[PDB]
Amino acid sequence: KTEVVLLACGSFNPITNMHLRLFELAKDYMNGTGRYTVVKGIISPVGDAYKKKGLIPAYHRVIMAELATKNSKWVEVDTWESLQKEWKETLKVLRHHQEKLEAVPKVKLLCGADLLESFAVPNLWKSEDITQIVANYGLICVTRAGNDAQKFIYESDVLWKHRSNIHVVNEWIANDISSTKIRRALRRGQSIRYLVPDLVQEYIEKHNLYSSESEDRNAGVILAPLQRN
Amino acid sequence: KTEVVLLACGSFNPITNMHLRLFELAKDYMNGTGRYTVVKGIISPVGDAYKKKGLIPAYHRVIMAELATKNSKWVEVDTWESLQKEWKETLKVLRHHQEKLEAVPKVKLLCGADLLESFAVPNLWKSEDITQIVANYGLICVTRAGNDAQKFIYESDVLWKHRSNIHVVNEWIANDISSTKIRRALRRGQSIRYLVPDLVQEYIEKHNLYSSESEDRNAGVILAPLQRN
Amino acid sequence: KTEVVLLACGSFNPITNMHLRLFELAKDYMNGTGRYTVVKGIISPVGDAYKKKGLIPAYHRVIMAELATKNSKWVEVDTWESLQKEWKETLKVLRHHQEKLVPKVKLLCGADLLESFAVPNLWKSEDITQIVANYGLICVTRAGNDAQKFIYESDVLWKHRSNIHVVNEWIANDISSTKIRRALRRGQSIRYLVPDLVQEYIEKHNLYS
Amino acid sequence: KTEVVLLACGSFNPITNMHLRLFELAKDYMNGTGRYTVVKGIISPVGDAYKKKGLIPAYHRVIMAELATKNSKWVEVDTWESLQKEWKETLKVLRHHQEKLEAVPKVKLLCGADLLESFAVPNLWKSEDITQIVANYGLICVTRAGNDAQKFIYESDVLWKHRSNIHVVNEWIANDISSTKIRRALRRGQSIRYLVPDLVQEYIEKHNLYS
Amino acid sequence: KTEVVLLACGSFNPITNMHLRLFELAKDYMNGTGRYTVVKGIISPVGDAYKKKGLIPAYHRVIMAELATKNSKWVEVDTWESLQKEWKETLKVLRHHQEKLEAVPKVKLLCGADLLESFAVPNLWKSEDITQIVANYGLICVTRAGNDAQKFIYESDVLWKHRSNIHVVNEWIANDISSTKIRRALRRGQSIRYLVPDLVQEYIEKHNLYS
Amino acid sequence: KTEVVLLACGSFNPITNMHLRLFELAKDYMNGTGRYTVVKGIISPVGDAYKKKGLIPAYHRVIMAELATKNSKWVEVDTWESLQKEWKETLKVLRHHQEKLVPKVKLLCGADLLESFAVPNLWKSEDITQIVANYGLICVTRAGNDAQKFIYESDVLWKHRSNIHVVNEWIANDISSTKIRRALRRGQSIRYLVPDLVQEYIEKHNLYS
Amino acid sequence: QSDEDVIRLIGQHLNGTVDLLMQEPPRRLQTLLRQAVELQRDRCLYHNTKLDNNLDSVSLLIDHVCSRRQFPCYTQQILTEHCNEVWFCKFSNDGTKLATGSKDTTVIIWQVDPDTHLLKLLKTLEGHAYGVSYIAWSPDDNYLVACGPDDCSELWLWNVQTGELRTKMSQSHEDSLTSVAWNPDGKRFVTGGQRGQFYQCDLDGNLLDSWEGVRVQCLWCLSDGKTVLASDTHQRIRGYNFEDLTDRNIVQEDHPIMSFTISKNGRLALLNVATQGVHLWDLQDRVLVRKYQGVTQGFYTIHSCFGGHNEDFIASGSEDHKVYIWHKRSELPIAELTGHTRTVNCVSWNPQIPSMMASASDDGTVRIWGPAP
Amino acid sequence: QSDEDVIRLIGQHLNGTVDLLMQEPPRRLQTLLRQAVELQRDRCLYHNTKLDNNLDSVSLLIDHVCSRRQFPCYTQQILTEHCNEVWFCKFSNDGTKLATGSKDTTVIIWQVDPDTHLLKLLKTLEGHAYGVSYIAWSPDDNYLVACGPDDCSELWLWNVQTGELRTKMSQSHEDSLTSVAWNPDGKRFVTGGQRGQFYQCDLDGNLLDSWEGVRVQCLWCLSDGKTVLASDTHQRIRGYNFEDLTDRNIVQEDHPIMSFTISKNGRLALLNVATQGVHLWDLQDRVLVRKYQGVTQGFYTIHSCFGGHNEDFIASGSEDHKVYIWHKRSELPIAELTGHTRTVNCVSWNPQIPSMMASASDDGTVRIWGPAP
Ligand SMILES: [Zn+2]
Ligand SMILES: [Zn+2]
Repeated sequence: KTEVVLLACGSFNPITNMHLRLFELAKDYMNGTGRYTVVKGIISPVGDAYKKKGLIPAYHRVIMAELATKNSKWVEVDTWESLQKEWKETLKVLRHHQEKLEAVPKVKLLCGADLLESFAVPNLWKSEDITQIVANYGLICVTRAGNDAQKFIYESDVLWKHRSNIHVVNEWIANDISSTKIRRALRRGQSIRYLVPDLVQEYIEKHNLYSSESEDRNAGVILAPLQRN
Repeated sequence: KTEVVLLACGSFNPITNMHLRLFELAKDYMNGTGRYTVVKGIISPVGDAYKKKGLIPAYHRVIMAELATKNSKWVEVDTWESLQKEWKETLKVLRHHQEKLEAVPKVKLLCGADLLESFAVPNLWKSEDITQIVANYGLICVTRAGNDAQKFIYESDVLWKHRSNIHVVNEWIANDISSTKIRRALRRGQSIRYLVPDLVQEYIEKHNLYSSESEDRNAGVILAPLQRN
Repeated sequence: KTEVVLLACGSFNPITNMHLRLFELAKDYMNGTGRYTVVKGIISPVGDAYKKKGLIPAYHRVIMAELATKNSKWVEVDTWESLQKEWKETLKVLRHHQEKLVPKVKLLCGADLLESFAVPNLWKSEDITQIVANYGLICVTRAGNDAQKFIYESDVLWKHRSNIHVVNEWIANDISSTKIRRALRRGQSIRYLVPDLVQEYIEKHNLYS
Repeated sequence: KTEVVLLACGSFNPITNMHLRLFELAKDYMNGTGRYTVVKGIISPVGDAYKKKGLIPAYHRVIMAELATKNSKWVEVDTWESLQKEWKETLKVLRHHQEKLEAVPKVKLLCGADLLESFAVPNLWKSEDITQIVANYGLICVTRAGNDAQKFIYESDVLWKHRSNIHVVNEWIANDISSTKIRRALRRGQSIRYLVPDLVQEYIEKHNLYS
Repeated sequence: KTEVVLLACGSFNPITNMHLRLFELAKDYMNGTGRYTVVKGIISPVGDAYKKKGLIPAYHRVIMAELATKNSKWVEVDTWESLQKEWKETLKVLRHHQEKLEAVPKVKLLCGADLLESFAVPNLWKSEDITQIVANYGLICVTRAGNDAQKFIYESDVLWKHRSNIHVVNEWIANDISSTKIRRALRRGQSIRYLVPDLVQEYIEKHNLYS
Repeated sequence: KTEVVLLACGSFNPITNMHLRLFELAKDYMNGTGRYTVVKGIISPVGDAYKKKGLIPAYHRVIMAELATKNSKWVEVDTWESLQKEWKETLKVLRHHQEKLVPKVKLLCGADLLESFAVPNLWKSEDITQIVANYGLICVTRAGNDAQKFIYESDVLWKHRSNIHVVNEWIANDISSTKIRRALRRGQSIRYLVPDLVQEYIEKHNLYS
Repeated sequence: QSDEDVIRLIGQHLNGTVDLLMQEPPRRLQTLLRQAVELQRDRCLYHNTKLDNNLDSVSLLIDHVCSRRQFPCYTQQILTEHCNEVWFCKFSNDGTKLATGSKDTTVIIWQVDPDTHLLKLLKTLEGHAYGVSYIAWSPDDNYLVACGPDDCSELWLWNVQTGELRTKMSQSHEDSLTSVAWNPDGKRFVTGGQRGQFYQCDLDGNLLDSWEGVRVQCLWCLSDGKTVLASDTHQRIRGYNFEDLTDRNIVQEDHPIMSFTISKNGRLALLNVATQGVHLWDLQDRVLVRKYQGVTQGFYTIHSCFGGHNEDFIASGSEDHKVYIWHKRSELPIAELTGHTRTVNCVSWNPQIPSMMASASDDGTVRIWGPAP
Repeated sequence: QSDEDVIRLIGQHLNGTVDLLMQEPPRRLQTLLRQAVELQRDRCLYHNTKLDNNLDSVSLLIDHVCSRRQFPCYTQQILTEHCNEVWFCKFSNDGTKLATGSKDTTVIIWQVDPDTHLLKLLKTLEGHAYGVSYIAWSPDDNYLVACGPDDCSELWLWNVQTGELRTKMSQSHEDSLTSVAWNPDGKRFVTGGQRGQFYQCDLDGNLLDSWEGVRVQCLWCLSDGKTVLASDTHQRIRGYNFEDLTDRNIVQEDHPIMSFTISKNGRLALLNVATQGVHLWDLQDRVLVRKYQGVTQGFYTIHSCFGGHNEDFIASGSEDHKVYIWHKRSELPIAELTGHTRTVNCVSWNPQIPSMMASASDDGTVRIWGPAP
């Protein structure tokens, strides 16, 4: 068999149940195919240079993610990406983790429905980067609708040519507790119990992290990859 | 203001996240309407005389529900219903809890999309019972789709006449982790982490409760209310 | 039981059956809520200062509305906006009628104005909050989930969700003004779509051709 | 060009603006197709021999229909169907009205999008009955959705063989005031003004028909 | 009855069974209404003056179309459009073919459900152009969904005023082999047998047109 | 690279373009999987012992299929089921061809047979498990989520999910036999729907009228 | 200085001829000796708190220690006689007899020879269909009541004198009877089940009383002759009194109470807790006393017991395939003795002989522990 | 019996005229006295483990006790002089001075009068923009370094002799500097922030070294002059050595480490834990020693300290508006003295004078605790 290490690099602002149910589903699917052996998963929050809208400083999110994965036996919260002064592309962080794993498992990017759909947004991805990612490391995506992913793979040509490295994982026990709805409910003053681990929830109300002032903090600023490219 | 005690009587085979998120949502709505003050919630699993398909014995489910509501500060797991020799109708258990609360809060039935739709199934509910429940105690329903509940109330006549006692609560943070899917995933050998509280999950694997033999244990037997009516 | 007055501020070019059905539905819902009492409804057509497209002179629309509401027992038409020579705002008109009128005034609309609240940078958020908080809103729609969806997304509307009532309508009645105008342009008969007196008026004066 | 007389049946319990609008749409389409000249429309309420479905006595509905069409000009109410001791299939009504007119314009039936569906349910309509109805007189179908009616015509073999005698008219105004919904509104004491002619509303209020 | 000649334009890059089936459906519908007698069909591939859209040279497409229609009888390929130094609006093609026939059956254009949509986008079609096209010759629209075409006709004023010269034909077999999809299949080296005539498949394989 | 033989067991009344497109698509997918190699495809029409409705004598269908597959290079038609005088089962036929044929046989179907597995109490669960485990399934469907939905619900299919391949088809081709028969009954032309030789055969022999 | 002070103290104590010794506070020398003796007792490891506490009759020449030769540390007999498992084992009230309940059909009586403290099979009882899971001896060790697993709807009462089956009991087929407890009067017993049955029954097989509303897991009849302690489902132990129909609350926990035992003094309760170890609760003050650290126990029924002289040691089983012993003043275990292969669930201590211990395993061994050789 | 044994022991001990006393093991009487003294020390409550342990020079006439008169239990001075809050307060290394850092703009120096042990304001320092959250004194108490909250990008170094602001430091505007630690050489300091800056800086304002990859919360420079202990984000305390670029792991926990302090012996670490209380870790064996029970502390920064003679008592604050003191051998608190209104966060102990204690509150009080009247 071959050894695979899953790597997830997103926002995690804040971390919820789906961000862990994704890892559980991916491990289940990979171990059930009889051709892989998942041994580790990595969470890598993005730094503040991403210049997204309403992004809280990095250390809050890192501590949240560390609190969430306290009981898990195979998930780590490595944070090399977040400390860099400049924004790092996905290929660079993938390469960094892969070459750290040597100085042997193969690292595979864990994805969802949104990123595969974002591949089509113009001026958001370099084509050489896309082909490198899809044909040197891998790509795993878990989606509510399987046919949407298959269709999007069909329309392009590089994805079709390298389609044996893209594994689409279907999920039937629905969860769509996205971060924006969590923040919106938290701003009004509702209860977000049983959608996040309890320690994260207690930390959130202790520090009073999310409010209107934090939400409206990056308006009109061009997103970091767009400005650089 | 008036005091409200929410009462939920279902199956809880096994208990999941929605069965608690429902209580949180109901408390939020009732305290936000500015006309009520929720002080307690009750979980009442149904006894074995219900003769449903693939229903595990009562004490397992009662202990599960007790483990789930260990940290909650306002939810009880009263179990008067489950110990009765014969099957008890909903009106009888509502009356029992209401008259126990005296020998003053008003008790309100907590419902979902399925039961309001089941009112229309023939020979499943006595009309006198329906009007008694809707016009003496109350009814609260939380649904994915609001217009379905409003339409269902509109078509009938008793529900329309007593419509000021039926409060429809919408929910936008999706969660549909139903019990049947949980059991199906548990039978195959998948992971149900982050869909149930951890203690319930550990208790589930320890005793090996759910399997095919427990699943095919009530086939063709008429459901208890249908046989009595 | 508070005393409430309903106000409609639309173009009304021309008036059809759906507007009067809206008034009837709103009154029925408000009286059946159990805490209200409707006493008067006002229709105020928009003046001709707007300088829009397809908008006939205001006096014709006022006469049409006067013919339409003649047989009603509690609906009246107000003719102040049409006579103003400068385009006034909705909040100013609401204030003017509230001072002229004690019963509180409320606004009648549909799903179009609630959506038009949320277009990017058209209304002033202070204006929206004064309209919602001081006066209120009755939003009679053929679709129910969409109004609540709009209220949920908007923070101001959710903050003032207690002064907004949405009324579901379960009878399909989509007699829009544009479709009536299109039908009239080609000579299609519109009998039983529009009240008899106003239909005869339009046929006599050849308003649309 | 040829003459044509439109005939509509049903129960009309009560009568609403939908049916009058149906006559108006059918007339406009027929005059606009450029091959006919509509001259008359007839309404035939069902008599008191059908199986009860919450149906009020015949004379109430007949006088209601007369009150509705009093202002109209080219629409008449025929009470022959109501004054019969036995239920009659619509083919007999078509034949009787055609015979009366001959004693000659062709009579065309008016129907909604539900009659086409009912033509297909097994053991409800005889093959010869549908053949006679579609071949001798013909139908005009006024539907909110036109694709479904075309599909219903396409599957049925008799209708396809006689597809030249079936017309389909599209309604681009979404108003379907079904009699059941308005009866339910009447039952609860709500207001049905501006959905039914004013005279009919006054009469219903006066006699207190539904309660 | 009157004679009629069906004319179809486009690019045909390449030609598929969809277009031939469109011709057959149009012929069957036109003969089935009992007011026309179709006598000829003409295919006019676009020449090498249009803005490039991955278009192969004209002679390749012309000989492909000839190879497709070699077995047919009443369908011809006209190469006048391809052998021109300037791009021509379809109105000029209609006029030229009508003039050639006169030197008299009416010419009817054949189009899909997309031309009706393109008639409405602003600043693409002149009002006089659409008026001439719809009033002098007319259109036949073959669509998978008929409700949308009727809606497109209903909104547009010129089409509504000339709605008697526009025909709509329903296709009850769901096969739309779009040229883009088959070009993509050719690019990846897959097999397109049984979707294109056998001779055209052999010709495409021999010359290796797309790669 | 294993050697695989595709088998089609359908009525084929009559044969159209979609079946040959199915064969081409299945071969393309199997060779492009990277672990397989297709060597032969067999079409076996159902015999006339079925005593169904609208089923013409088997010799006509066999001749039609022979005409249709004449030009192909790797497709053959087998004529054993038609000659049997008793209605045999699918598993028996699969066993018979496997023994007659080392390459392994596999079954070609659509979304209809996968759904027909799950009808209440028609097939025997042992029969289903032998078919799935011993031979396999290729499900060339125009819809992708539905096949996986059916596999998820069924416990046997999920247990043997490694021997079932679903192939998505992204070109709309719905030339069913019933629609062809209906078109032929009324005299509508079916040219370019069906291969030329077999269309000429049907027109010559007036099979459907 | 210090030497003079010590000499003065000694001279004072010898006053009870120091007149010539002087030339050459109250009684203070004695209390120093008493404090030294107290420290000596404190430092003692395997202590015994009876006849050695609250006394002043200890020698002074040699430091106090207690013998651990009389302490169970060495296995002697491996009574491998059953077939599938040995779910339970308990010593009689007189110390002469042992009763081991297996998994298939047997409860076996082993008699000890007081000359050599060695066990031998005496008589065997059969007929049980679903196995034996709980055994309760009569106060005079004349009958024993044997109950099976959670779905056993009947219970068997035996006669240790002969082995004949006296009248068995079964109220209904749809029933469950798991726990039993004798009465001090020696003529009635209280049985209880997980389904909800909580009875009060006569020896001949009749029924005298019953309750409803409580799912009892473990029962214990107190010495007062009227009070019965019962374990509930809401993680509580409650006292129930018949002829008064009264109930009172004395213990509340945060996890299921899998099993509990009550000392002979009727003062303390030693009880196992799921996902933790072994807890000790004082009923008079309703106060937790100790929380002994380290037992691998998930959601599994594992029994423990008191032992030693004056109920000084606390013995328990675990899923580590080992047996743990504690002294009743320490967090950490005293001896984590091993030897078993599968899990250990029903360790027991001899009531009379203070150096005999039984360990029933999951592989069919009843290993007997006694003094080291 | 016992009387004869005692007489024999006394007669033997007096051998160091017993020849006539006889008519009328090794040295054993002495060790009994030693054991009694050991028990007396054990029973002592407010003990002191220096010059009183490992000794045999205690009197025997009266039982040993330690005084409580010299123990902080009674409030004396309420230095209500700030405006908003008193976030921090720390005594100098010499015991003469106190420095209290407020919320708005002030760090205030209070000088004690050794004649009467009473405090008076001496000098005030202003200029801080976002408040003062951490203060570090130089080894000779000549300079103090002041750092503000988590978003303070500059730090202020002062001159206690005059109050003049020596060179303040700020490497970049996008920075955070929260923790500081002096070097034993007294001429360099290590500063660190939450963002990731971890520097090694000269007194005049230059930069000598830096690291990357670590988010340090609290630092401490060891006595070896080369090793620096730093608190990480993964709930660890790690040792970093410059000029070797080496790192080693010595402590790992299960919750955030909010603050930590290291004893003068460089042997133990006293550290607060969120959602629990106060823990003590031995670095040599890397072993947790004690888990002191009871402090209301959620996710909030609360400082504690060592105190007493020979670092015997452990003092801490809490959110109960109280102050807790512990003896370093017990689970339970010794004195839960109260008096504050809002929360207490920076309690401190005098290093030199063993009876002076400072308690800084959230309402602007610096309440000083000393001996009871
Ligand atoms: Zn001892
Ligand atoms: Zn002391």
